[PDB]
Amino acid sequence: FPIDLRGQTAFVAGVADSHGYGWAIAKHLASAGARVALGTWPPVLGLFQKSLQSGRLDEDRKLPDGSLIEFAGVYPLDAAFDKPEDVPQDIKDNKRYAGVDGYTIKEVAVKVKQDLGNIDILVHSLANGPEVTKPLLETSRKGYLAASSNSAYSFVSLLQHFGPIMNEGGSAVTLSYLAAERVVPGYGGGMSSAKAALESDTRTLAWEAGQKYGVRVNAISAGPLKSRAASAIGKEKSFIDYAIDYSYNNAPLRRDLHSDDVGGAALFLLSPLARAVSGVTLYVDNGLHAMGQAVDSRSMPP
Amino acid sequence: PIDLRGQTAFVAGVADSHGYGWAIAKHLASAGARVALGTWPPVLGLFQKSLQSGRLDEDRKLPDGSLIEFAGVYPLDAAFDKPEDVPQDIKDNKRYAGVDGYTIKEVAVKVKQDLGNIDILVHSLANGPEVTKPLLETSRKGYLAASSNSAYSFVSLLQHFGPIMNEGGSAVTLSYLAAERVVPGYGGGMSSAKAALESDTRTLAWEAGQKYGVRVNAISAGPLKSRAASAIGKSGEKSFIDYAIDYSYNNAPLRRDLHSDDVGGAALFLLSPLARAVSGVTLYVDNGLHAMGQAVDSRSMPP
Amino acid sequence: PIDLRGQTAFVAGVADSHGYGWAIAKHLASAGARVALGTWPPVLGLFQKSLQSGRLDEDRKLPDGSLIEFAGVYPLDAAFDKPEDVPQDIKDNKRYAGVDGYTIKEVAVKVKQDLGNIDILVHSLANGPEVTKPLLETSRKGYLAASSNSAYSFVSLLQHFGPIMNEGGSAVTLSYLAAERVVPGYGGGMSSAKAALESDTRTLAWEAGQKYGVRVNAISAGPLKSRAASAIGKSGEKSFIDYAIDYSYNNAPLRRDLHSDDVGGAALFLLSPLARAVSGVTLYVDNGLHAMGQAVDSRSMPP
Amino acid sequence: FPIDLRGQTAFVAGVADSHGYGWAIAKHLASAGARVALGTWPPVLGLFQKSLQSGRLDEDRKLPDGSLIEFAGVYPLDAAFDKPEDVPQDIKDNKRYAGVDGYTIKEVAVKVKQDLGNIDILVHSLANGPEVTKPLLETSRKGYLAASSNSAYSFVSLLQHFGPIMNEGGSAVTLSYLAAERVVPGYGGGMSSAKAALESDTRTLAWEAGQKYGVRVNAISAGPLKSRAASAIGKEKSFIDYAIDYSYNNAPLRRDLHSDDVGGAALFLLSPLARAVSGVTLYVDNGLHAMGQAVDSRSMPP
Ligand SMILES: NC(=O)c1ccc[n+]([C@@H]2O[C@H](COP(=O)([O-])OP(=O)(O)OC[C@H]3O[C@@H](n4cnc5c(N)ncnc54)[C@H](O)[C@@H]3O)[C@@H](O)[C@H]2O)c1
Ligand SMILES: NC(=O)c1ccc[n+]([C@@H]2O[C@H](COP(=O)([O-])OP(=O)(O)OC[C@H]3O[C@@H](n4cnc5c(N)ncnc54)[C@H](O)[C@@H]3O)[C@@H](O)[C@H]2O)c1
Ligand SMILES: NC(=O)c1ccc[n+]([C@@H]2O[C@H](COP(=O)([O-])OP(=O)(O)OC[C@H]3O[C@@H](n4cnc5c(N)ncnc54)[C@H](O)[C@@H]3O)[C@@H](O)[C@H]2O)c1
Ligand SMILES: NC(=O)c1ccc[n+]([C@@H]2O[C@H](COP(=O)([O-])OP(=O)(O)OC[C@H]3O[C@@H](n4cnc5c(N)ncnc54)[C@H](O)[C@@H]3O)[C@@H](O)[C@H]2O)c1
Ligand SMILES: Oc1cc(Cl)ccc1Oc1ccc(Cl)cc1Cl
Ligand SMILES: Oc1cc(Cl)ccc1Oc1ccc(Cl)cc1Cl
Ligand SMILES: Oc1cc(Cl)ccc1Oc1ccc(Cl)cc1Cl
Ligand SMILES: Oc1cc(Cl)ccc1Oc1ccc(Cl)cc1Cl
Repeated sequence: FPIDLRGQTAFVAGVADSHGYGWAIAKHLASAGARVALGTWPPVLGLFQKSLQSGRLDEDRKLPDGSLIEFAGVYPLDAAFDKPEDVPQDIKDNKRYAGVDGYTIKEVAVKVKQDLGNIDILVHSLANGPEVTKPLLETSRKGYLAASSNSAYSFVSLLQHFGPIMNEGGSAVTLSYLAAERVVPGYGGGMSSAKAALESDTRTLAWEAGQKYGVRVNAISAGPLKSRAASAIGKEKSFIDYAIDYSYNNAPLRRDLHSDDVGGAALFLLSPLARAVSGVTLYVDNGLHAMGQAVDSRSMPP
Repeated sequence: PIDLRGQTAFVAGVADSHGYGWAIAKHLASAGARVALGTWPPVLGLFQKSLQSGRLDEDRKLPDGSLIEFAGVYPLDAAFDKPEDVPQDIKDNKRYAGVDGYTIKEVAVKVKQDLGNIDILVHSLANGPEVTKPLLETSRKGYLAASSNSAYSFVSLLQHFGPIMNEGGSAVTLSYLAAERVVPGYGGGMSSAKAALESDTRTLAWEAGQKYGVRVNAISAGPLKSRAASAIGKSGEKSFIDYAIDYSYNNAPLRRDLHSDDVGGAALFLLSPLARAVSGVTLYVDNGLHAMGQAVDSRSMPP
Repeated sequence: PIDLRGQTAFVAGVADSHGYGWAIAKHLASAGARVALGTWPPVLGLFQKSLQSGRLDEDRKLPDGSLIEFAGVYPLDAAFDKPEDVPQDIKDNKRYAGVDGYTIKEVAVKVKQDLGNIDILVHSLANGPEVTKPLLETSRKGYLAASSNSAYSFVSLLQHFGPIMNEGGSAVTLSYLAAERVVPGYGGGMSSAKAALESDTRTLAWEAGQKYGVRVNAISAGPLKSRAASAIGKSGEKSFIDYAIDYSYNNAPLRRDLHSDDVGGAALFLLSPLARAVSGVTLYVDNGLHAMGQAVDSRSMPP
Repeated sequence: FPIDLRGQTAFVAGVADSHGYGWAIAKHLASAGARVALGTWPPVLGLFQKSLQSGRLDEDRKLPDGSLIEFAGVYPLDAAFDKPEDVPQDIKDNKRYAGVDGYTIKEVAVKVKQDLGNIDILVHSLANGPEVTKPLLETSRKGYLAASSNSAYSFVSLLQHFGPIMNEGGSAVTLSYLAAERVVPGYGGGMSSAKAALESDTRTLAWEAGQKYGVRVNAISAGPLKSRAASAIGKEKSFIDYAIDYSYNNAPLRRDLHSDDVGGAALFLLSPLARAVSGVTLYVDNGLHAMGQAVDSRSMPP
């Protein structure tokens, strides 16, 4: 009864597997009585579906009481496209999309409205920076704009198409990284840039969507977590691995950051306990954000 | 769900049912915490009687239909750390007659004695004698008092409770936006002392996080007509706070009445295992007012 | 005093005498810089004629009674990096007839050719086709355009000028408050793209600071009725910008008319050896509006 | 002519020697045509006076053109006291104060008004944390309150007593440190705390003083500099020495931070070039503020 989402329905954009923050959020949302629908990137939908029906993810679905998480729908969704006229021929051609239709944001909204009705909870757990491993001086207009398009406009588009089907008192969460506010070497490709805009837009949307639909809009700035999208930067030992160590050694709380930690925080920002909370960037990072200085620097002593 | 059974909390700065302290206490209990309270001695008697009568039973009802009961109500003056710090005027002050052992060190001891190690600590108190005065008209004695009562109190409170706090425990305090941007009428260096409070939340989140594995956070709240807010500007007319609430209602993303429960629940989260990777933050619980860079109802502006 | 003799600057985004770009140029020159300009090709002709006629000579007078002369006025489209990026419609666009070599790579080359390594770089341009539209009514094509023209342009500009910039050189860009807090009517994802711009200032201050020992800063400006600001909301009536200026005048610490010189001089500092330990900052040049947490002239509120 | 302060008069609180930021600010202000008066802590006034008349500081006074800096007055000033009734008997007793009167903020304001007239420029370059080397968990009410009183209220009091004698369009600068916003280990004793309040009050004063006198109010957050007050923390190799290294190795600009660097920045914030600038915290720190991560951490590689 302190968090109780029975009755409510949630849509979680960006779940391809059990290793990202999206999975964890969906897991907790569901754990609280909500109906949870996923939006899944089409090229990877096939393998995800397999994973689920094979019983290969039955461990990662175990809710505290042994029950397994049901998903009330798993929708093809490419949040780089707002509507049909936007999808290139080479994508409709592309083998990997071959099989499913109705995967633009406008179309997924429409599918969800009539399959499930109005929703309560909207989760944006997805980014894509083609040139993430390039520093800004080496990132191209096209790679920068793609990172913006995939990782920030995607959120605005989602709100634009889901807010009309969202109940008054609904809530929406997205996910940033500290790079948005402060320099993080290695996080390139205009991703820092895009996250900064994701944060700005979390504020503007909180306003526009607060007034138009009474729907809250918040962000979590989250610490490093070895998701599959995170392992692919530098694709040996790599961006995320060093990120995890740096935070272990320098954060106020010395502990492993678990995907569920963001899961819990998301649950709060999407629950009635947060009815007065909007426009916020909430740090879920063991407190790393609060430091002005490394405590494991070579430039002092151990 | 979130489950605080087995856990004990001390909420400091509870004298009535109208405070953010009350609402927080009411939410820790409804999640199954044991809740002991801290109450400024001058008003302890009138508070004890309010509970004991039954006047607060409306305000005491939890979701399950039962009634919050407290596990001890401690006299507490957060302006004092030790009994040597209490001056003669207060020892022999008529408002403080009957009450004993209310300095921070002593309360922390009796709380250890009577209850054992706590898990949760709330700092929900403030006081600045010259709050009505702008900063250009505020004195060293009163500004320093504002810092003493509203900022340092949180430092001492952590210092003296930290040791009796379980690994993975939480402390949270309460600020107002004025700490980051100017809110007129929020005077007496309360603005100053809330910025200090926020800074200390970060610094202590480090210190207490490294030493005790305790989390430390701050909720920056929006306007609420609590007893203390009513006292600001006091005549008997539409006060500082009335205008704050009106302004927020008219300029916040969410057009809404902020209720003490709204913070109750925001805090509940912060003091719960759901927040175990959250520390050192300033969580705006203000209907989104903080995010605005411009009032919408300005007279420069059309409706 | 501060002395820019021997130094050369390229100020990008100058088509009239009403812009913040103009005022900055006018201040670099009055400190004895050589100032070459960047001008969007569609308006280059009308700009060249304005200077050449003598219509701007009022706007051209420096403190010493003389007249700013420019060391070359380059056609520049910051939406394009290379001549392969320019599409056929623009190649054969009537507004672009006569002008050649205006992509960022090419301008940086001719600037190297004609003048050598520069010391100072100003980014004073923005464009977002759907600026009148709130974000909930903004398109991917237009939001992306806003980022392309107003944010990435600064990245490319540094990328392509960095190499021809002297150790200890400066670049500065221009933002608006909306990047941090909501300013209604500032739409089309201009808000979004200014936040990106500010973030990149920090990231590039690192990157360019480590590689070139170049500084990189951002002035967050207050409202000014420049040509581009007048175009926002355009009917023929009291516009978005008129209300911005009124609001600021009524709610800023300093009750004052913000003039383009106010930024001219703030920037001058940032691009001068006085600022050699300053990099990655967002300097509010806004009569102190940014510091406020509440409008004073709200209709919730009494005069 | 780009900065030209001839005619104007400045008062610089907190100059005891040629090694602090106060000296540098005063040096540049004077360098620009201003009359510059100093407020100097009484216990150290004697030695300072000596230093100046002995010709021992004639190097540090050399302005670019070889001319030497004149000071239009050097006032006893203990900014822990607002007015005569506030000074304890043991301080009036104290040998070190024995010799000079009129050293409270109210009295120095009054002395300056009639010796020099109305002023234009006010500089607050002073702090004192009795327990700076103690972390916050170990700092006492008294030490915390003293750090607040010395380093933050001091500024409010100065504005309170100088603003009445300040010309419209005047300007005022104080000096913070990054500890105010983000955790810096070693900077204890409630100094972080006080600086946070110094920043808050720079904003509130910009408002109160903007409206009441048309006087601007700004802060510089400055990087580490081996002033004499800075050498006394840890009083061997110590807080400031490590601070200087950490910033050398981790800041966007890899260069020595010189007292003049803050001097220049101060000059700007106190000049007509800043007439639209108020309420600001201006970072003069080689860009250290902008980083979210050390680049010399043990937790990666070199
Ligand atoms: N893992 C971390 O350390 C970390 C830290 C901070 C923030 N984040 C953020 O959290 C979010 C999820 O990241 P994660 O680590 O859980 O990654 P993840 O491995 O869950 O996958 C990212 C997801 O986005 C999807 N995606 C990419 N392009 C898409 C498109 N065009 N349309 C629809 N979906 C697309 C993929 O299906 C994938 O599920 C990301 O936005 C990221 O910015 C992650
Ligand atoms: N009410 C609001 O609008 C609002 C907004 C933002 C922040 N806050 C903050 O929340 C906290 C709770 O206050 P509130 O608004 O709920 O009203 P309240 O009436 O509950 O708060 C005042 C309480 O603090 C206690 N107290 C005051 N001075 C004390 C002292 N010297 N020693 C010990 N206890 C003392 C009193 O007993 C009283 O119970 C305050 O710290 C305040 O800064 C309140
Ligand atoms: N005027 C204000 O109130 C205000 C406030 C805050 C920030 N700013 C910023 O300051 C900068 C200068 O603009 P301004 O207000 O001085 O007016 P302006 O009319 O001088 O700015 C527009 C200029 O940028 C150029 N430009 C526009 N799109 C371009 C493109 N795609 N490629 C190359 N050049 C292009 C134009 O030639 C034009 O000269 C802008 O970046 C803006 O974001 C202005
Ligand atoms: N040096 C640094 O690295 C550094 C970094 C950031 C900020 N600062 C700040 O700059 C300011 C000056 O510091 P600095 O390094 O130049 O120190 P400094 O060596 O110049 O001396 C501090 C000054 O404050 C004075 N003082 C102390 N208590 C006083 C009192 N009660 N009344 C009047 N004066 C008093 C002393 O006379 C001394 O001149 C300080 O406020 C400090 O917070 C210094
Ligand atoms: O934003 C992130 C930050 C971190 Cl530390 C780790 C992973 C993140 O997520 C991504 C990073 C790059 C790409 Cl291409 C895609 C994704 Cl989902
Ligand atoms: O901090 C606050 C902010 C607001 Cl808007 C309203 C009340 C607040 O709380 C206080 C303000 C002044 C005093 Cl003397 C005591 C308290 Cl508890
Ligand atoms: O950024 C700005 C902020 C303000 Cl208040 C006023 C003008 C601004 O500048 C622009 C805004 C929109 C477009 Cl299309 C182009 C430009 Cl140059
Ligand atoms: O604030 C400061 C920050 C830094 Cl890095 C260095 C020196 C500073 O200045 C002081 C620090 C402590 C005390 Cl007791 C007095 C002063 Cl003037």
